[PDB]
Amino acid sequence: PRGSHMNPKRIRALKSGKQGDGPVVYWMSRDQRAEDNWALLFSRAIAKEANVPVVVVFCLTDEFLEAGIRQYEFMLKGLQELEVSLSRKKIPSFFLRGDPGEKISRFVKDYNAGTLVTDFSPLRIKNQWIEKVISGISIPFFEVDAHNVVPCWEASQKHEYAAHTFRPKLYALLPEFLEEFPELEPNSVTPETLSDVLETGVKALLPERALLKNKDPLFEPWHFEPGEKAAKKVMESFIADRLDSYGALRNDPTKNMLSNLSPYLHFGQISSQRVVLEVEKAESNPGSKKAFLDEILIWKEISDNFCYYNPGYDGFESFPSWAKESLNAHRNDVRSHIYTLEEFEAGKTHDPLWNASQMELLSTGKMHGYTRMYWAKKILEWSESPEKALEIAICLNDRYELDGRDPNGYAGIAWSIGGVHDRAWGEREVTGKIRYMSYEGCKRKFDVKLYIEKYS
DNA sequence: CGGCTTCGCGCA
DNA sequence: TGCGCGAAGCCGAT
Ligand SMILES: Cc1cc2nc3c(=O)[nH]c(=O)nc-3n(C[C@H](O)[C@H](O)[C@H](O)COP(=O)(O)OP(=O)(O)OC[C@H]3O[C@@H](n4cnc5c(N)ncnc54)[C@H](O)[C@@H]3O)c2cc1C
Repeated sequence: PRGSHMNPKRIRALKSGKQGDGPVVYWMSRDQRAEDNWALLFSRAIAKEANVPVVVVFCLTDEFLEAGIRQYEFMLKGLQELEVSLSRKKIPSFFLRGDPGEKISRFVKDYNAGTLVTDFSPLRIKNQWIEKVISGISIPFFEVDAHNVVPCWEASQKHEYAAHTFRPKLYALLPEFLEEFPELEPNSVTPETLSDVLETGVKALLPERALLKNKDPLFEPWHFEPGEKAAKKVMESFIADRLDSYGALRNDPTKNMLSNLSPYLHFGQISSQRVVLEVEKAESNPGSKKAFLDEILIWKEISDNFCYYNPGYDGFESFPSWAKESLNAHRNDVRSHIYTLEEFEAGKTHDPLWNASQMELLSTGKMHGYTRMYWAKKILEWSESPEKALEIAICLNDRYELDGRDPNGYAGIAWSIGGVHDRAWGEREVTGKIRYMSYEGCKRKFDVKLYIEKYS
């Protein structure tokens, strides 16, 4: 579909048909940004070829009721800033509400759209909406991978067992797909309220807030400022101040040495490809360079690979054969402690470091990367069944994490609980052959006591 | 056969 | 803290 600085492998056809004489419509779902957006850039390319400007649509689904205010305000505030950035380029953004399978298909008919383009997401709920709107339209369906540097259907054609088998595949395609983003061209001709949906939603999830003893909200919303502009400042501060000391302090939660990009990376408010471009050109510690790149290239995009080829990514069936047999044998093992969902949620466990890990999650909305494994592995060790452990982990992850409901989370949880993209270890009770993490192991690697006192 | 993200453990 | 080893199952280059 035309284009010079345009790789056709980033885009794939989902439904062929006659191209309508109306404007092309971009169904923004996962990448909520104007700059460095392949799906938006590709929508403008066909816009110029057909001499019809691009319009952007968005559907607000009730999946927000499953999460909390922290993710709702972080997402709506970025959309208000996005609405004014697209308006400066003469690109109108339309914010629908309801079922995407019935609202997107309808909006195509009333607006008489000429071409429909959407972003890529390996989640189950994304494929269900696509199959419904396909059966209700006749204009094309082009799906562009604007999140990953290398498209998911191009990086690997099967479920990759681990990273050492996926690392060479990704790095070999890097010189072809790691490129610079062309500038978003504004529209030639020009031819639902964000302020009201925010206040309507907030009053809905108000009773479901996470409160303290004195009816005080636990969440602290001054840690991460949402938006595209604020996301860029986070990257520049990470590269200039934290990139050098990443490789040595990436596993220490007492020091804020992480990029803190996951909330912006999940909602699409910042492009991972842009971060790699700025990182690759940066002159920093080579050890820290590869360590950060492997996290945002190999492990970030294997999560999409795991959720794209395994529909049951959040279930016990996606676990490898060795892990399923080990956990099935240890189902009758007596657990040293048994905690329900309410006790895990409120930090009512005998482990102060697990409670501190939960306390950081409740207050800041972003647990440290290293403590997320201990927070997840101890859940399996202190649960009725491996299914109940997976139930609690996903529920507590998708509810309070600013980067929840992401393939990065489902793959990360399956690694800690089901050994996905991992190997077997010493045989233990309850845990089985799954990788084991202990309190004493954490004490020798970082100052645990400093982590506890910070979060009570 | 070699080697696996992030494991624990003994010992400078 | 930093290093080498242990315990475990299996992909994939041959
Ligand atoms: C049990 C568990 C649950 C997780 N839940 C989520 C989640 O809900 N949402 C989420 O985005 N990630 C999740 N992670 C993955 C990882 O912990 C986070 O991406 C990271 O901690 C976010 O902090 P950061 O961006 O500052 O880390 P950084 O060190 O700055 O990481 C840079 C980027 O690399 C990617 N990345 C980092 N660590 C991992 C990892 N272990 N696996 C895959 N990609 C990674 C992310 O895109 C991240 O933004 C989870 C991991 C585990 C083990």
